[PDB]
Amino acid sequence: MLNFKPYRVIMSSLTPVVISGIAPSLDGILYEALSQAIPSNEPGVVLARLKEILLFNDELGVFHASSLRFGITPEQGIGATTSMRCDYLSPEKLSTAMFSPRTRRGLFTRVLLTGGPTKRRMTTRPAYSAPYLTFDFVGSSEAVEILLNHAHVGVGYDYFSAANGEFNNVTILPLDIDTSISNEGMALRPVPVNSGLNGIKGVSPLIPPYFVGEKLNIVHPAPVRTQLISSLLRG
Amino acid sequence: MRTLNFNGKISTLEPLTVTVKNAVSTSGHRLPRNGGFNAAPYFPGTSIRGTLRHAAHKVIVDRVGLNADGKSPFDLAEHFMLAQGVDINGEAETFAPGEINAGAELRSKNPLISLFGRWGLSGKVGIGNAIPDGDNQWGMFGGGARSIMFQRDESLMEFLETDQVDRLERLLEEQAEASVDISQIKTEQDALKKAMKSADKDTKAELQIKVRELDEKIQARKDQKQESRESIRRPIDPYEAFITGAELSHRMSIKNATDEEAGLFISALIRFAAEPRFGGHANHNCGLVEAHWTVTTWKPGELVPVTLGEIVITPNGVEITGDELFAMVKAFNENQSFDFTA
Amino acid sequence: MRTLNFNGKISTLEPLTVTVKNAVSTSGHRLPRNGGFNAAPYFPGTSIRGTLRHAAHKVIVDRVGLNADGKSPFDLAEHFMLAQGVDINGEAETFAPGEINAGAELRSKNPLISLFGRWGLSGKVGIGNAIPDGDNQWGMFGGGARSIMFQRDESLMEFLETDQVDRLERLLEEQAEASVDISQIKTEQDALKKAMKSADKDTKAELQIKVRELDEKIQARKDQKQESRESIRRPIDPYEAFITGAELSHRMSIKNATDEEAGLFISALIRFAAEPRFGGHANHNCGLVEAHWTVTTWKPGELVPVTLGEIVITPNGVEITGDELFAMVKAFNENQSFDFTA
Amino acid sequence: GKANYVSLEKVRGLLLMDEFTDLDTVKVLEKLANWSKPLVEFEEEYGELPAQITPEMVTYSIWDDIQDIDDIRLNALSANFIVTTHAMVMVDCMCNHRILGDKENMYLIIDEADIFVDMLEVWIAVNPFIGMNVGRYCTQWRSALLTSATLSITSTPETGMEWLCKALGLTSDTISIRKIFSPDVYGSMKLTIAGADFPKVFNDPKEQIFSGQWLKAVVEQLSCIQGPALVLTASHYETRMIANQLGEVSQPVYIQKAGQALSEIIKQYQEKPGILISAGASVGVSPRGENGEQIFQDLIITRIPFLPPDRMKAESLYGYLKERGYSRTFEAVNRNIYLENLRKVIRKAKQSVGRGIRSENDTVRIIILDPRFPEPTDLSSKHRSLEHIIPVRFRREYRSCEILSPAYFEEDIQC
DNA sequence: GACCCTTCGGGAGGTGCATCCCGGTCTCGCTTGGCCTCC
DNA sequence: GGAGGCCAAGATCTCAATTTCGTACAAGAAAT
Repeated sequence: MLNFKPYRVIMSSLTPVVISGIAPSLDGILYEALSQAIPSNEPGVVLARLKEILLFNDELGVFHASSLRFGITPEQGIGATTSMRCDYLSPEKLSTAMFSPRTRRGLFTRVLLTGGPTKRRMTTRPAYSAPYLTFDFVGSSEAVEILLNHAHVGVGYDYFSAANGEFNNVTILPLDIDTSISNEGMALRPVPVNSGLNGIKGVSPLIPPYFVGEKLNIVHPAPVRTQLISSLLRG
Repeated sequence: MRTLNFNGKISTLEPLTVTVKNAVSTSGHRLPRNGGFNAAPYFPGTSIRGTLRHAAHKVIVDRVGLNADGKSPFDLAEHFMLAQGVDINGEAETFAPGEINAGAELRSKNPLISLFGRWGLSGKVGIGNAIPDGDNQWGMFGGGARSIMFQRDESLMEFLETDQVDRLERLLEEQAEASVDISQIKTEQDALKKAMKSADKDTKAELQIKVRELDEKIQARKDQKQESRESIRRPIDPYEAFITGAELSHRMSIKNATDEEAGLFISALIRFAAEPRFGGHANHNCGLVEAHWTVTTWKPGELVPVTLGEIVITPNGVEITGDELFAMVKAFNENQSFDFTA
Repeated sequence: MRTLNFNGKISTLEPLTVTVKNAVSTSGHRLPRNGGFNAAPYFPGTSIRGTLRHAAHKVIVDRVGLNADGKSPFDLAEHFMLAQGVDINGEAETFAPGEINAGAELRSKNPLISLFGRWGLSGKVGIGNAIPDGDNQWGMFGGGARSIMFQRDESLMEFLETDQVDRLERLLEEQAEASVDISQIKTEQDALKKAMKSADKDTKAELQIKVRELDEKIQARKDQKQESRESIRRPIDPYEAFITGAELSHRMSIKNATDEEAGLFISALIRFAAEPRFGGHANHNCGLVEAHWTVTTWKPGELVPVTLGEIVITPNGVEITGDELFAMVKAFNENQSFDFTA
Repeated sequence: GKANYVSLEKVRGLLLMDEFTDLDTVKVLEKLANWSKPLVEFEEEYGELPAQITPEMVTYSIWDDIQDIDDIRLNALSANFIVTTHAMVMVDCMCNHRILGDKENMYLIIDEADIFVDMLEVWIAVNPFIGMNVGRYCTQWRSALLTSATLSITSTPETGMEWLCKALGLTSDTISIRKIFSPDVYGSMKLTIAGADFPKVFNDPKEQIFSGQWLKAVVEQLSCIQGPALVLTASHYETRMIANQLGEVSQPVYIQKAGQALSEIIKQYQEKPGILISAGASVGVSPRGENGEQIFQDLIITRIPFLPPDRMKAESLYGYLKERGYSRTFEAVNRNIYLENLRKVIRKAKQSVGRGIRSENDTVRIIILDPRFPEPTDLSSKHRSLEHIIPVRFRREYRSCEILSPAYFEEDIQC
């Protein structure tokens, strides 16, 4: 319960952003941030508190929080990087000080790092490295600024583990028109199909967290969307 | 159950470098950039997270100690569960995927797994990238060359018999021959790179396959060398590292943390300060850091940070500040309920 | 096993200089820079680490014993593996990844390889870069100019026969004519290199060719100089060095150092103190340093490290103060179970 | 001070006698002998100011002290609302144990505390962290209130006031509050900033040479102004070069000579508003008219007043951190001092912008001719903090601004 | 026992010569059976 | 004598290429 204004938030991208198929929505970032602020893994309370700082579309069931849109400058644009998690089996990790390996003839059975359940996992994931990430939302600017600046939330995938999509210099600027759900009929967020907004068909829950609950048919924008930083700051 | 946000600065005592497959190309070793070569590099949060997970694993093993037999109680399966987080024996609590809050029993019984998750169980410790604050805080360090020891100092030739001064003469003649051959082979290779630039497409694929034949010829010339296999007078490629005394901003956070899990994290930080090394090139002492972390938490029921204390890691010592941090550390130390096992 | 951090200062007795292929360019000799052209130069940890590794190799050669007439009982492969970590034979036991206690037997039998590492074996010793203390403290030393000995003082010309005098005449006339021709060619070359700044990529190819051909013209013009290939009288480009008395903060670490390995390291510092030379330009006595290190060990899990002692290397001697440093040195000197052979 | 920084034993010098035939307001001569009271009311009585300037009354007790000066201190102390200078509050705590005794009768209110800190590091220096001292002083009183119009680097309290949290040594636990109060509707403001393309201010900064192209651009934009304006240059040297390059085509150009007094040019400017090029100056002043009105619709900040690099401070702080034992490189200390100087730059430019608006009806056109001021579109510019000079309530006008020499003003097809 | 009265102008370079060259690594992110020991 | 435990082969290939932060002013003292 609070007055809500249409704001656009633009953050300087520090890390490549792993997009999990559907573009990361600002409501999901805010739901992680409120899941931390009030420690809660229960979705209901975090959703309730998110409604206090973000506008929620009852007729659509979605938050007024547009999906990620990369802000590309004339110097740096959207780039194709690989977020690469590699297991590092250090000589200290492969030592008897930490564990008792199976022994034969006093020789310690070496770990098969090439293949098998004890291999060196080399997980490469497409990531997009653009200078800025911008979201549009209708909500309380102070609360969202506090969350985005002093909470451990990133954009994309596995920021809580891979620190992908770390951002800083969060700037919130007021908008004149609500471009959080819709823009000239083009969906700017995961919306239900019945909304009549045209986009890319997919299967996902509408409200965060986007990995729980029944995954229904939705229309979501292009996972990678780019705009000039000048056009984003035009407002 | 408080979300401890640690925000703070890592000052680089000795250059901070990391090798990443995408960042490193044939052009040379570069830090991850999140853009082009002009962008500001970042030390990945993955390397710091792995270092702190290894430190936490060392803390856990020391707290558990060894058996009466002098062997660690952890087997390969438990060791990989605590270090890498992946189940090797196929024996793990496969919680329902729709239950965000699952594993409370395992989270309580294993605080290491709680902080740093396993597969199928989300972790509670989120480590961030060490973001530099400046504009010119990185550079080409290391490199140099592997000078031949006997062409630099002649005192070292009074300790070799003639049968080895002739093996030295033979290895240097082999090195010079091989370097000349490899030089001309690389010259032909680059001319082929030029013909790929042309890409007239008549026989481009064959030009690529003959380039591959040429690399094989490089490996053949470099197997003909029967005294040495690699040229010892090697110019070492520099690696990109953050400059000495680089202020990198770091955000870490334990979400919904028990006093025991937070205490385990602080003990991992305390043990990590024994060898505060991030990243590689430890031969050049790279990775030595001193870092101060302001431990804040969220006020119950509001969006306000309250500062609980500071964790100042320095070569002079670890300065844990704040009574609640000490309470967390003592709570983790004193709890005789952890069973770091199946 | 203890983790020893030698934190200390390298004071400069004579300028400390090093030519790293990365740092230097056609603009002149520059010290390796701390990440940027307008940055404080640092003395690379690579040069210090190589000097200390060669000092430790000489320590080992002395400790085993110079038999025969001074020939050491080690082959060339062993000397290379001990001093540069390169195995020319390829018989070095490559530790396949996943090998538990990788090289623990080799580490126990070869303390030197354990300290300074090898390929596939992590070096316990990490020798950090020497960062200067305070602005300036670097300068363009060396320099000067070659002058013809016989044009400086005429007395030496009484030691030259007539034919040698006419030889000097021809040599100087040749030097003058070659200088004028080469200088005109170089004026064309630098005008061309000024045309680089108008950097149209399509032209750059034609300019690199049209400048490397003019440099081959320079080489051919020099090659027809019958008397002297190179001009004898020529200004020496100065080299960048840390000034005399410069204070360079140095950090060295030995991870999990046994008393034997740490004793080997302290003996390497002792023998290095005999010739405390770092870098090059040793013709101008560059590199002579006096360095003092405070050895601090850090038991993991302890909030503070304890000070084992202080190593002072000075022209008047080596002052190793501390019960634990002497213990390490005696233990290394008294352990007869080191195998440095293949 | 001491009355109007004067004495009482030797007032007889400026009594009636032939030495000076001031005459005019003869009464003052006989009343001032027993005018214990301070400087200000001297003006309220009369504007004449005879016997030439008498700034400190033809010298008085610069450090020689006066007799029965205590009575003025008592008149301050028993008086409820003590008004002093920052000078008295620091001499009290550095010079001698305590100049002015206090125990639950006194309450520091350090207004414009930003410059109370920025000058603190000049007294001797903050090389030994002298700041710590004054921090205990604020604690030692019942409560110290540090306020300023520029007591922030960012619009966020806890991120921007951390230079106060880090210089005086006062920390969140002992900090009563950390807040920024900005009005929303206070005045109006059109922003015009020089872009990246704009000619570089310094052809070579070290030896302080100003590039001629930038001079030509600055004079061009100055002459294009159609009304009275206030040009806040950074150095009196910049004041002199800009005055030299100007052809006085505009209404009278008033120049602040190196080491002059601003208020004389202020009252030179009230009689005939025009173009006033006054470097330094400011310190919380405004060329307001007589009844009070914005008499300069334009305010030209030629360059952000970037503080010179101070090797003395770098080497001193490195010395103190090397004797204290902190293992930080000299380059790290250079970066820290550079960041601190950048913060003081932002504060100074916030004062400069504050010189434009002083009333709710003021409408100021701020002209930034510096090519290093961050463009709205260039969010990755090095000096990204420097838009915090603009108040939050005009940040829309920062985002909707006129750029004189913008860059990359084309349309990129990879949108 | 009180001041005097503070000088000009010269004239400010010329050359020479700006090196040679090394020598640029291994890897590895998977599974399977064959062979070899061996509980 | 069936369980580990180490070691060699499986045919193919994608692609990308760099040149230097910030340059001052005040006002105001019961002093170190």
